[PDB]
Amino acid sequence: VDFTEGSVIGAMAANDPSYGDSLHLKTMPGMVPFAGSDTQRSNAWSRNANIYRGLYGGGSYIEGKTSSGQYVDVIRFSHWVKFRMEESVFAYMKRRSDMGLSMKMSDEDLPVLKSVLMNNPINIGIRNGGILTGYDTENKVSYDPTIIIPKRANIPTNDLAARILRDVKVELVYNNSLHYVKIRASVVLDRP
Amino acid sequence: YQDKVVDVEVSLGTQPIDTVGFETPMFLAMHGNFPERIRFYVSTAGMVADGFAVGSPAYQFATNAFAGNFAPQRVAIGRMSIDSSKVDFTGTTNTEQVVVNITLNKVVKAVKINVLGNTPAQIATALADAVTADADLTGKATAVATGTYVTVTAVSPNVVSVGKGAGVYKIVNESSETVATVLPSVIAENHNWYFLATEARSDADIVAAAEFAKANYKLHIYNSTDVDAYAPENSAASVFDTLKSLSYDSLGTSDAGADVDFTEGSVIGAMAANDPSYGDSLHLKTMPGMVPFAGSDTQRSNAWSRNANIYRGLYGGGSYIEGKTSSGQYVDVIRFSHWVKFRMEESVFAYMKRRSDMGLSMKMSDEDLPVLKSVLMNNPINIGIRNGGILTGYDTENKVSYDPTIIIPKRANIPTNDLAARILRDVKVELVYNNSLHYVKIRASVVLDRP
Amino acid sequence: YQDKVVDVEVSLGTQPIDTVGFETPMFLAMHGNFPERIRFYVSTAGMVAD
Amino acid sequence: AAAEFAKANYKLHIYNSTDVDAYAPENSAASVFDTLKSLSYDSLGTSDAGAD
Amino acid sequence: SDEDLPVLKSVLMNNPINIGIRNGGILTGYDTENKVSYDPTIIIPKRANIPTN
Amino acid sequence: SDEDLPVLKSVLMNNPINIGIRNGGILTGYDTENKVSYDPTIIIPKRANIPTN
Repeated sequence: VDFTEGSVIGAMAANDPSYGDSLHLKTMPGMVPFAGSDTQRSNAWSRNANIYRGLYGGGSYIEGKTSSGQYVDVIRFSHWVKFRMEESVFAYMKRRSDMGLSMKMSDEDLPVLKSVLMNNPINIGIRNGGILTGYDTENKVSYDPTIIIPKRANIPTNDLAARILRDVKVELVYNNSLHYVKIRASVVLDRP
Repeated sequence: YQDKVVDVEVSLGTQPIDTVGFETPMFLAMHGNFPERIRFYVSTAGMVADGFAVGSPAYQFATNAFAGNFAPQRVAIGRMSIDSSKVDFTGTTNTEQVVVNITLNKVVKAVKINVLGNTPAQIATALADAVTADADLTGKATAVATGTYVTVTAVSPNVVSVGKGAGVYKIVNESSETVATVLPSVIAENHNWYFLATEARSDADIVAAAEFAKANYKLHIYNSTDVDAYAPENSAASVFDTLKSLSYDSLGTSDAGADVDFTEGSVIGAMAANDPSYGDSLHLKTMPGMVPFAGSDTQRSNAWSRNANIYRGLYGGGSYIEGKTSSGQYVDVIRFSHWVKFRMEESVFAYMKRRSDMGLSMKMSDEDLPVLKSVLMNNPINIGIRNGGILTGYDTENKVSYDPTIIIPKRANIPTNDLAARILRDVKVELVYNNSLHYVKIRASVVLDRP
Repeated sequence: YQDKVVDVEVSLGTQPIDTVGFETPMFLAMHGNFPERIRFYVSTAGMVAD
Repeated sequence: AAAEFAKANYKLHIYNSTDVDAYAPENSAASVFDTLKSLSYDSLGTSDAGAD
Repeated sequence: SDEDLPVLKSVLMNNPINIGIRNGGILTGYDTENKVSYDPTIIIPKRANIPTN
Repeated sequence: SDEDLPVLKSVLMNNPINIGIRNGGILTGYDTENKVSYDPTIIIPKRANIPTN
């Protein structure tokens, strides 16, 4: 009747993927709160059919799940990172090549790619909170992004002849937003 | 491509949120004055407008509730279908003008009977004759005398309300419904009340009310004239014993006028306007409208054994004794627990929603989870501490700490599947309630010298 | 599946417990003044009433 | 329609109504006010007798 | 706001309380020997202490 | 609570004890030579010392 599809888009369209902001509780002007019993709300959730439910008077979305089960924001972030690594690397190569001085496959020049990737996608994600970072002192786990680039001596000779580098690897830790909370309280009269 | 030289986003994180209020009581009366199931009133003058007869059960409850020191801002009245009103003189003795107030279609009249020594049957017959001989009641109401009581019925669609005047007697109303079958509709229509009181006086009506009140986070209050309330220690026959055996949480008291004045309102009027954050017990608060308990020492112990609270006179004045539910715990503890539960839930949800309305949603990282600590420390816990409800401080001598403690896990400790589902579980909190003082004992001594 | 955005449990560890008291004596007299088997008094004026 | 247009184009909508249902019991959910609240639109409304 | 809530103190200090004090209805003054204070006191919270809701 | 129980000390010090001292019924003062104290003493336990029941 109203094609509320627009309402769903209107809540996340202008929010850049770098934030990783889920659709959990964002209000959706134009949509009517779901009316149904408890059983229906579980039946719909079982099929990943998202539901707009009213809470504390107001109307709030419930969750963003695709048909495959993964949250929408993860998919959006993956597309964003893929495209803006591709574009960044290609643009850097072209801009160097337009001044002579082309990129050269030597130990003294390959590490430059690390700065380029650390700039643009990864740093933008970190500053906006999309990508987790930091080191835990107690559990001794590291969350910082890591980039691996081989040295010239490790590249097979035929790859040097064809001028093709393959084995670049990267790792990221996405920052999951919070959806549900459970609390345990207690009341006591004294303490040993 | 872009279409604006300058673009500005604006997001408002000021969304209000619905909240629960622990003030407004309810009284579930029998009548047909209004069609809906609940009505709210701010004074008895409003009730008299709708056609409630002066001295009627609802009017008595409202007056007692409003007369208190901490009277609630406004009270709510239920509705059950009325069938007939029963006026009982059984076991009573009268010597002066007996007066009964009858209100019909917003018309007020007072029936007067001149009692000489007349037996109850004579008074009942005279009242029936007087009612039947009234010009404005023929064809609208009917009264039939029998035994020691007179039954009054309204000819539909007329509305009749009966209330007390001078004299010794009681009003009993029948109904084609029952509290158990009526309560769900009332709560369905409007859920803005916390104290539940009922006009139905007999046993099962109280048991069902207590069960429903416990199920839906409401506090049940009732009074009873059962002489068995203070029977010997082995009676195990009054309503109080049955409620205690079931471990239900209801507040009960033994009073003589509970079937005449419905003093339930008086009990509510002493704590209704006092916020739960104070944890102020009902021990010594005076209760206008209640008559001090009259009985021997044995009866005062028998009643206390069953958790049937007693209103006792002391040093001339009248003071309540203690607030104990049927389960043995003090009422203020229950009220405080409900308050803290609801205003932690609301606070956390409101914070999450307000953050989520500006993007920047809450994220499960070590640099953002501790924020929950500030939110909980604000609102419930700090409000409790400032008002004295929650104990705080550190003892230097015994080296015990009384401050509230909050525990929140780090990201590395959360299981991976919980991260995938985005669900945090193991938050824990501890509080030390501040017990008020009920009894004191002192040892004095007189000496002539000291080594 | 879960049905609440926030859920809170509250438990009360303030349950009182019955206790014995080593004060009140008993005197087992012979009479028929009252029907029950025991009566408590706080003064002789109460006894004279019965 | 006026409320939707006002929200779309950064205008503030103001209206009055004599609907007796505006203050019906808590479960009426039949007046214009209920419909507007359900849609989360931003309009200012008031109940008055002379609005018509 | 913290810069405007304290105004309520002046309003209450005027009208009821001051009228009572001047007419003798309300006690006031400080005792030097026993060090007890009889003056009226008014408490108003700051903005930071009010719960967000 | 530890911050409110000591109030009982002021109440008892007022009314009976102080009235007795002022009227001479109750002895008071400290002897410098024999080092004996005659002042009334009041003892009140702290919360931590009260049994839980």
